Amino acid sequence: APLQLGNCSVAGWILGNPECELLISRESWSYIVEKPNPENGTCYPGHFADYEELREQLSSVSSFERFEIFPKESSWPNHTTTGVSASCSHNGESSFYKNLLWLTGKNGLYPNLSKSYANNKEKEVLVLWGVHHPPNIGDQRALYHTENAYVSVVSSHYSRKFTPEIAKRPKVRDQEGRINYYWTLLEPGDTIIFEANGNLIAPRYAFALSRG
Amino acid sequence: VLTQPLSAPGTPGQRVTISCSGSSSNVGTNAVDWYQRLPGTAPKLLIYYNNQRPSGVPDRFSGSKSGTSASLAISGLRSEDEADYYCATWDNSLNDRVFGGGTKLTVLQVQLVQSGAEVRKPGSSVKVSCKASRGTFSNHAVSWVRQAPGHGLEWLGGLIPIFSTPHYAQKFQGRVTITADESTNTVHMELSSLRSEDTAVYYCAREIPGATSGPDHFFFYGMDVWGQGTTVAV
Ligand SMILES: *[C@@H]1O[C@H](CO)[C@@H](O)[C@H](O)[C@H]1NC(C)=O
Ligand SMILES: *[C@@H]1O[C@H](CO)[C@@H](O)[C@H](O)[C@H]1NC(C)=O
Ligand SMILES: *[C@H]1O[C@H](CO)[C@@H](O)[C@H](O)[C@H]1NC(C)=O
Repeated sequence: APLQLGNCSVAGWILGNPECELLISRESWSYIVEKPNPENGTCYPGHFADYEELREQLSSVSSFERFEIFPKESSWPNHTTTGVSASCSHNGESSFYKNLLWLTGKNGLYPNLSKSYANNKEKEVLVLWGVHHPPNIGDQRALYHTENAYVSVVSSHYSRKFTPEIAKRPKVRDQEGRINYYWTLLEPGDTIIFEANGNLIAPRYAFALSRG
Repeated sequence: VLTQPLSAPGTPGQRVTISCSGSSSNVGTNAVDWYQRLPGTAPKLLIYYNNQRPSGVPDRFSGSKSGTSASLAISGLRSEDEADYYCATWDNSLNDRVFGGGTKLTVLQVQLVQSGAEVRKPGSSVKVSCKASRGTFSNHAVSWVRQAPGHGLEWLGGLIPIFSTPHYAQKFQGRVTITADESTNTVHMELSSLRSEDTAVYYCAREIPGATSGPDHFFFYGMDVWGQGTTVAV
């Protein structure tokens, strides 16, 4: 039984675009039906890393449940997670991806964070996250209280360190910012570690899955 | 909400300091602004981003912030300093702009043009407009603020310069509509289902952005330029 994504792109649906809780939560599917021009995807402009690969890996799925990998009310006691954006406006009001959280400063501080997750779900777990690129150093200080920031995601197959590139861009959907999106499959048994002192667009929900 | 001492004495020359105490949802984490309001005139931005003076402000005004409490400091205290001082910031959890109750101090370029100072019966609605010149609402948030006579400042809401999306303070959602016609460089506040509770002077103000690329609330770091006010009576 095929999976309709409506007017959404795989990016939007999987990120949790606000115009994307839309839909009939399904547990399994064979192939995926998506418009060539999907209108609601990366509501906040930016590059989705290894997008074509992800669309293949998701093309065929036998089990699929969403679950809250890093719970909003206990994971981030030293960081602000309330921020929302008019770039992700649902029904008129500002909002954000349901599967991510925009961490920003709290009490004038953005403490070094490191939070980890061990896969205990006996299925591959798809983990998504973003990194924010502000267009100037004024924004950078305002959101994260640090001029030089890093994000580091590390598992047994994944190891990358992002530094945000800060400079002028063209406006897409009235935004100068970019968020770059990233994803890794987390094998049952592996542990993924996020470390950052700024710019992390943190995962909130993730997905357990299988492919036949 | 922000607690201010209700009153503050001062004598010329001497240095006086207003204080503003908040929760962490506000003040604690977000930038704090201070406004001064003399009578008849419009409120004036003294300090934004905790400690920044906008141009045209004497070295006499200084601002600081520590933990959950900010402070406005006047050092050479003229007589023309006698006015109401307000204290402002964003509050997460409320997700709104939020004003101090006010302190009365007692002793011993872009332009916005609001229009339509007018009268109305209860139950009706009003549409105030605000036109820009030698400047724009293109890369700036605009705020609407009212003051009921013998009351403090009160944020009705704002316009974020991304898809022209409105943002309505809790107390007002459902009654307020804010819109823009950018061809005419004007912003419009329409308040409906009026009542005497709403008779006030209404103001339109442009916000200094703390960040243009972040969550909405970083657009509102300080109202530096104000309309003239529009009086509305019910
Ligand atoms: C989606 O279809 C087109 C744009 O893709 C648009 O005319 C219409 O309003 C949208 N309707 C849906 C599916 O929400
Ligand atoms: C979804 O499509 C509607 C209609 O075209 C548009 O107004 C809205 O901006 C889109 N969602 C996002 C991500 O902005
Ligand atoms: C910040 O406080 C939280 C409260 O749970 C704590 O878990 C965390 O370790 C603290 N961060 C540090 C140690 O800087």
